[PDB]
Order: sequence, then structure tokens, then C-alpha cells
Amino acid sequence: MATVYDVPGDLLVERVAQRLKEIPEIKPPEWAPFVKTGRHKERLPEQEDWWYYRVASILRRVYLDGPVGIERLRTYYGGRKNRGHAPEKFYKAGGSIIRKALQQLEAAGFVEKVPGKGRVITPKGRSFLDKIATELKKELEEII
Amino acid sequence: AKPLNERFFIPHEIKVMGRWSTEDVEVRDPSLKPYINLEPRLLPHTHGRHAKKHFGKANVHIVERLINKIMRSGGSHYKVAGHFMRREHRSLNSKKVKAYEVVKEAFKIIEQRTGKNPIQVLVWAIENAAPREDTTSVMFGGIRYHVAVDISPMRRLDVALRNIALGASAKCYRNKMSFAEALAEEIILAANKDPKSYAYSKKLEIERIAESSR
Amino acid sequence: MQKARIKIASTNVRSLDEVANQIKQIAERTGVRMSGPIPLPTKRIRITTRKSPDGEGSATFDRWELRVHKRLIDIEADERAMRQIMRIRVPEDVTIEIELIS
Amino acid sequence: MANFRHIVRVAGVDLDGNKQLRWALTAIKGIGINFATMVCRVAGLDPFMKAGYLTDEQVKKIEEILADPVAHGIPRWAVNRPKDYETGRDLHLITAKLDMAIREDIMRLRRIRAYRGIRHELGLPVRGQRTRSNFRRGQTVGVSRKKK
Amino acid sequence: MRIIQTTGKRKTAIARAVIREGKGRVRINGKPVEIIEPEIARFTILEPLILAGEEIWNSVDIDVKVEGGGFMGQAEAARMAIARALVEWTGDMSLKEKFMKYDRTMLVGDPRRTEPHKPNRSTKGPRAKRQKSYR
Amino acid sequence: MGKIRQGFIKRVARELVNKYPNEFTTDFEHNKKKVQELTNVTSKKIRNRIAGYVTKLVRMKMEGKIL
Amino acid sequence: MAEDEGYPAEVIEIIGRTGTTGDVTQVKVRILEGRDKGRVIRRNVRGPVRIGDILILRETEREAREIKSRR
RNA sequence: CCUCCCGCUCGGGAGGAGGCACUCUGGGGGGACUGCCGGCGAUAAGCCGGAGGAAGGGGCGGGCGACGGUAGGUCAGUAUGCCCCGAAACCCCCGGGCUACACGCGCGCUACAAUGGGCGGGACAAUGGGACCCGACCUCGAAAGGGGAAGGGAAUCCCCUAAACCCGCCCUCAGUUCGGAUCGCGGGCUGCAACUCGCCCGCGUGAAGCUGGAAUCCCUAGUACCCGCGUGUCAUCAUCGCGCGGCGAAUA
Repeated sequence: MATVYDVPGDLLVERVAQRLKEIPEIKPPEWAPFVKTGRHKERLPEQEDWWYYRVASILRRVYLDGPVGIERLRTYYGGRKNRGHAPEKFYKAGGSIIRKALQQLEAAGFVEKVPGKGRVITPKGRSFLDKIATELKKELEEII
Repeated sequence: AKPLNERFFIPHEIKVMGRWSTEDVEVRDPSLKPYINLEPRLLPHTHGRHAKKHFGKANVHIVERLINKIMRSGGSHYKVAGHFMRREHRSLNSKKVKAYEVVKEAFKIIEQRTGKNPIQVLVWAIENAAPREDTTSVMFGGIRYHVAVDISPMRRLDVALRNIALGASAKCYRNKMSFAEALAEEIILAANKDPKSYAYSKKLEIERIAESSR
Repeated sequence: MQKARIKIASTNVRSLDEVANQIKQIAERTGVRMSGPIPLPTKRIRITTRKSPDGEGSATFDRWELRVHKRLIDIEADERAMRQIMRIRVPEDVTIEIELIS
Repeated sequence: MANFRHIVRVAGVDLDGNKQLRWALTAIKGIGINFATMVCRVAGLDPFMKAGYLTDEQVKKIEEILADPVAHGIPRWAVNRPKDYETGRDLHLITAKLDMAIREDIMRLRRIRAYRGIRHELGLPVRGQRTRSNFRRGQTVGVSRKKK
Repeated sequence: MRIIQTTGKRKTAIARAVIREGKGRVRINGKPVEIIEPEIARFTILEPLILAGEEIWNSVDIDVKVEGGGFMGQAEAARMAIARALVEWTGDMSLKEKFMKYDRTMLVGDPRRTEPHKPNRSTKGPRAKRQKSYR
Repeated sequence: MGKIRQGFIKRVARELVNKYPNEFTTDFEHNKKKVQELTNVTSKKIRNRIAGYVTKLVRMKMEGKIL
Repeated sequence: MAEDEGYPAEVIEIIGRTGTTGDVTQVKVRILEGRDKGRVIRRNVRGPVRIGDILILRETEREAREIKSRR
């Protein structure tokens, strides 16, 4: 009795990111946290969680949207770069963490490319989620 | 996060910021009764527009009054989650939005030590931080006096809260006193009339210089 | 028959409505089924300009409006029942577009 | 823990503090804050812990990822100088190589008689434009590189 | 059952609300009232729902869609409409006058929203002049 | 700052109570229906004012002193 | 604190304005405290003060005043 | 009614049929006028206070600036009296100069951190602009960008992601993980061409500055204060000019 709609995004994301360690099809490739990262990072973190959140979002976003592109998910993160004393401006993420991620989901059978030119959920990506949200929404009533 | 939702079940019922019942306190003086919005309810942000009328600013939730005289210091420069600031100051070179957090954490840090309803420690800090007498360099008839002028209950509150909000930013200055703390350690000691409140040191001096001159 | 769209825009308010009203009145009675004259947006055009040619002291700055309004009309009639209705005089200064599909 | 010290020596005899490993190397000229976290991976340490909690065995794993970083991994835009003086493929920079390599290329230009080398001697930015009145009220940029 | 469609508008957050009978549904832009991150502007929405009671909150399905920029903006458009959604429901002057005595941001919007940025004498913001120092 | 009704507005309501005094009332809208039909409606906002003054000019004509 | 003596006085009428900064507004006050009761004093009241507001008088022996006037 | 998921079988969510209800779009109409009620005022004008009401007593914000003057500003936009130039004070060209600096000031941006930084997640707009032009989406590239290619001359497609927000996690007040000058290098992009003199991306470099004297400016409410957003001109120099919405006051 739950969708991704019913669960707050702070409790959903460590429950799907674990369920991306456990299953265990999607994994961190070594080249992606090392130095092929998104724009500028004050520090680069050596995290599995880092990879598992950038993908745990990707299964929530393709649920909501239809044709969700690479240029959309690069620009959807939120984050900047310095120019100098000129004030900062809005730039997009690293396309390397987004174009390997959709393709690690695509081999897992969670996402599929539609024939209209775009990106949509499969039933296996849609059920992996509704089960993880049925577990989260059930726990949110137990806990005062 | 679960306590956070208990803080959403609890303000509902009714209580300020998630867990402070607005009945715990009373305004014992009949002076500060119509000038204070202790009695009404739930959220400061409100956006109820004030100064609209003659006293369109007396009905302002005590805490909202706190938030925007705690928000005050601010020019030009640019804030966003980027690298990015300061721009929101040692007192909101920016919004009542990230202001309201400071006052909430300062209600949390003043509750943690005193253990009372903090709206009984702050309303006990804005009846003591206000001086009862002030001298204006007032001349009338071309004749320069420096005179006995007594203070009105509305202009009391304002000098109470402002001197509370002016004292903390001298201490928070590039110091571990966080405003959530530096305010929470000002609000306890203005409630007490302690010798450590830069807000009860002007209260006194403004009455004492004003007694000499009268 | 052939569903035609009359897409009719004009730069001023008084000129566009008289034609839209007259088009819905003459077409009403003959071999035409007509869907009502629907108003789409004003793509109000702002030109925002410096008055003073010195650019000096205070210079007061003109705000400009060009408002272009678009009525749209679907119609089920022939290509011959279309010209009969396109007889009308039309303000200067009123663009009338015609797409033809079955 | 892995045996507390307050001063372990890393990168020769130059000192590693007790701030955090990623900030203790930034100081060591040549290793920054992004390049420090590239050599924490290959070596196999926790990045966010304090500096000085290192046995003798960790201090050897870092000194050989420094001598040649292009052997271990470290991409050819993620290493310190790539394509050096037209014939070195990639190298490393440290407090002695960085100090020499930048004064060398400056020693090169002054002999060349360019508008870059004599523009680093008179007291000026070359491409930053204004020398019109900036570094104002007697002031100075300090050009390259250190007044602390 | 019933369908009573209302509106609630504050600083151009337009809330589209519907009040039909059911089982305690609170829908905001498709997501339960639970999805919001600020605790704060939630409590604002919650103000009217207790002033009347949980009795009528539980017995009625409220779906709202607030298309408005502000986080507090959305909340505020949600505070005005629920209150108007609950005064149309029961019908009495008891629930209307009880809201008005508490605050007028439940049943009045604004008379004003925003002002244009004036042309000005070459600076930034509607109400500002270039700095002077020629005396 | 300060409020005062214009002299065009008073010239007009004064002669409009002069010609047809008995076809005017102490309701706002009715006079407003009549003012519409007698003199031009250059607009809507002024058409409420003249009408606003005419009503006051019927309240004073009962008193005995009308200026 | 110790009291002093709080000598509550509620204002009866607001005569006009004083101060060159304008700051004082002279208000006539009537007393409601346990010692005197009733006394009519013309005190220098600052800040926003309506008719029927309360003002805690610090000293009971005062009455500074300069008067005129509307035409 | 129909396809998909989930389920404690109570019930939550999307698609398409279907439906113009709602938001909205732009054309028209009503509503506020001291009309009524009290007080002050010459029973007049007007000011104050009150009720009903979405809104009130110039409702609120613009455009709208008389006769003239400072011999204000522009003949270097145009129009134009007078004078002057005539291989030239013309004309064509490349290159350099306007972007030189020991310094002085004006107007601004960015900034001196815990109301903080990283990382992640989630909830939100509006004006506008878009054919050698906006560019879905797919692919390669760490990225800047490149390759392919749908739609769009526009409520129907694209720029587009708002930003501030909040919640959890790491970090634990130093000239620093602040701050970003200066310098080495690798690399893209436009044009014939960016050394002089472009911007961005990555790594290394990592300067002054730790709340500022005398003095002085701006503004009175959806305003200031604050946060991003667009457009003009336009390849490219924007810390500018014009304009939009988000948070939302002090004192009068």
C-alpha cells in the first residue's frame, strides 16, 4: 500500500541504496569516485553510499518523468563553480556518473530505453521500488 | 528525523515550534499584556503584514519580532548552496527563512539548560532588557535640555529585544558562540538581569545616565 | 469536407475582436459546423529603453508594449465555403492564417 | 586507531600534523587536497580520520605513489604536470620539483626577451589586465607565491 | 458523497483544493503531507485542522495542488483553502467566526502581491538611487 | 497624503440636483443609474463620485442650508 | 528587582507635542496607585502612546511643561 | 472503462479513454462613492474614529512635468548657420594603441566562516527569449564540448535546472577545509586570427583581508533587507543596464 509518493526522501534513499548493495547487480566502478567526479568537490569522498545515492535518485526520477535525458540529470543536481569575484553561476554535473548509471540500471533491468527516444521504468524497476516503499511507509507509523 | 515528526504531532495540539505549549507562561504585568503576542498561536513567519496601521506592529508574535531584529545586518552580496554565504551574516544579510532556524535552535539551547518552557525565559528577558527611563537631548523653545522622558510599553519591548539582538553579535563575532547559542546565553541572562548581558548593561546605564540628567 | 484552422492575430484590441465576432456570425448559417473563437495568449513584447541621448544625470527610461493577440478558430466547411467567409474587410493590420487538413 | 603519533614524517623529512590526513598533505608543497584523496585510495586508508594514526608501513605506501604517480593509476589530467617542456610525458611535482620547474620556465623567458618574463619582473599580472590602480593604497598582490 | 471545489491564493501560490468524503487523505501536489522537509510550514497548514477538530479531518478526503513558488508560499495557499474547504462543508457561522477571530490569513488573501522594479537612475532594485559624494 | 473632491465633480453634481431634483434619492446606485443617462460617462470611477456628491446634496437640502 | 515605587498612571488626554527632535509628546495622566490616587500630572511621554495607555511613573514629583498651540 | 506497480485486500499512485470542472488565457461587465454610522470642525469644506466587506477615505503602482533657467549637456546620432581641410584634418590597408601605471578618487561586485563547508536526498516559480536560432533525446568525452537527431516561426516544443529552503551524514573555529589573487601546465570553444587582450574545465600553486578613522550615501511595505531567474545589446569581453518571481521586516 505504497508508492515512492508516500515515503519522505530522507528515509527512502538509504533503503534503496542498501538494496543496490544487496541485490547485488549495480556496484561502484573504480574510475567514477577517483577523479571523474561532478564539477568541483571540496573533498572527494571514498563512499559506496556516494555511488548508491546518485543511482537511488535515478530510479525515483524516471518514475516521475517520461523521456528523462542525460542533459536533464546533469542539470538536476544543484551546485556551482567559482569564476572569481564575479559571483558564481549555475553549471551541470559530471556526465560520466550519469551515463554509466542509467547503463548499470539498464543491464539490471530496472530502466529501459523506450522506442520514442528517452528513458522509462520497467516493471522490475517499478516493483523493486513499491516493495522498498511498502517497507518504509509501514515503519513510519510504528515510530513516534 | 523521528523526533522531528513528534515535533509535528505535538504543535498541532497547540504548541510553538513543535513542543512549547503557549499556556505555560502568563503576562503578570497589565502593561505588557496588549503589547505582546504570547496569547495567540502557532507560527512566527506568518507574513501577516505589520506597521499597516497605528499599532499594526504590537500584534506581532514575540518570536517573529525576535526573528527580524535578529535577521537585521545586510548588504548587496549573494548566498546560494554553491561555495557561497555572508550574504546572510552574523545576522541575516538575508532572510527570515534561515533566521527562523537560529531562534528555534536558541529555544532548543535555552530549554536544554534551564529546562523551563523557553517562552517563559524570553518573555522574562523582554520585561527586564527594556530600560524604564531614557534621556533625549531635547530642546523645546530653543532651549537645550537633556531631560526626563519616561518609556512607553511599545518602545520598551523594542529596546528590550533590540539590545538582546545587538549584544549577541558582538559575542558570536568569529567565536564559538553560534547565534543559536550566543542568543540562547543572552536570553537566559537578560531574563535573570545578570551582570553578563550586554542587553541588561544598556537598560541600566540608559536609566542611570537619565536619572542624573533629570 | 476539410477541417480548417483560421488563426488570426492582431496588434490591437479593437481590430481583432470585430473580425473574430464577424467570422463566428457569417459562418454560423450555411454548410459550416464551427467551434468557438478561442483566445490564446498576448505575447506582450517588452522593449525596455534608455530615453536620454546623453545617458546623463538621471535618465528616465521608457517601457514599451507591443501586445499581439491571437484568436483561433476551427471550422468544418469546404475550400469554397472558406473564401465566402474570407470575403470580409479586415483591419489593416490583422493576420489571418489558414491550415488545411481532412 | 593504528598507533597514535602527533608527528609522523611523510614525503621525506617534512612534517605530517594532527589536523586530518587530507589537510596535512595539502601543506606539503606539490600534494594538494584533491591529489591527497587520490593517493588515499591506491594506498587503502580511511580519508576522514586524524593524521598521525599511522604505523611505519603506511608511510612507505605514500612515498612510492608520489615518486611516479602515473605508474599506479592517476589520470593524465589528474596528475600534477602532464606533457612537460615538450618531451617528458608526465612527471611528479613536490616542494623541490615545483620550485625549480616554475623558476626554470621563468629563467627561460627572460633570455627569450618575451612579454611574459619581464612582465613577471616589473611587478604585474600579464593577462589579468588592470595595473591602473589595483594593489591600492601602497598595497601589493605578492605575485607568486607565499607571505605566510 | 460530495464535490465542493474552492480556491486559496496568497503571494501567487494558487492552491487548487477538493473536499470529498472518505478516510483521512491529505494530498499535496500528488504526495502525502509527509514528503515536505521543513517541519515549520507544515504546522502552518495544520493550524486550521485542529481549530475545527481531528473529527472532521479524519472523516474527509482533502486533495490540494498548490502551484506556487514558495515553500511557505505553498503552505500559506494551503492554510487559506482547507479553512475555506471546512467552512463550506459544515456550513455554520461557528467555524467561520472562530477562524476570523484567530487570524484573517485563513479567509482573506492580500489586497497586494508585488511591485515592479522602477527604471531608476542606473542602479539595482525598484527603490534605490546611485550613491552620491559630489559635495 | 490628503483628500478633496475635484471642482468638475461638484459643478456637475450641483446642476444635476438643480434641473431634476425629485428624480434623485438617498440610494447610491439609483442616482448612479440616472447620472449615467443625463451627462457623459467619460469613465466609471468619476461616475461613482458625482453620484457620491449628489447623495450628500439630497441630505443637506432637507436640513435647510445647502452649499 | 525591588519596586522603587511603581506609581501607575493612566493617560487621560494627549495635549500635543514637545521636543525639537519632536520626541516627547506631552500627555496628561491620572494616577491609580495605593499612595496618592487621582493626581493630574502633565508628563513627557515618548514613543507610541494612545488614549487609555498605562505608564509606570519613576518619580511622583515632576510635571515639566511648555504648551502652545493650535490657532 | 482500460494498461502498469504495490498491498495488510482496507486501500495509494501513473498512463490512455473520457470530461471541460479547476488553474489559466484575454475581451467585456460589476464592486469603493465619505454611501451609512459617531466625533472634531462655521450644521459648509475637510480631518479623525466605527460597522458591514475581497478591497477603503489621494485603495494601491506607473505613465502623464506649465511659462522658463543653469548661455547645463550633445554640432562625435541625425537635422543645421558659420568657418577650416583639399594626395591632405581626405582615402585604403596591416600592425599597434583605447586593456598602458608609483599613485589619487567615484560607482559597484566578491569578502573577512559554524545563522558554516562537503556529500546526498527531497519540495518548490515567474518575466521572458528561441531559425544558420532554442535545442528534446541518444551516444563518445573527466569536463569544457563533440557526433548523431525529434519538435518548434510557438498557451500545444526548447532554453529549464530556480535559488534561498529543509533533513541526515562527514567535518570541528585556524588566516584555516576561510578567501580566492598570482603563477606552471594539460585542454575546449568562436572567428582569418583571442601574445598584447576572451571565457570555461581539470591538476598543481594559494596572495591581501580576521569587521575597517575622519567623513558620507540610500530608503518608509509586499517596500527595504535577502535569494536566484530572464532579456537587451549580442560570436566573444556583463562584477553592467532593463525586467521577474521566491523569503519577508525596522522606524517613522
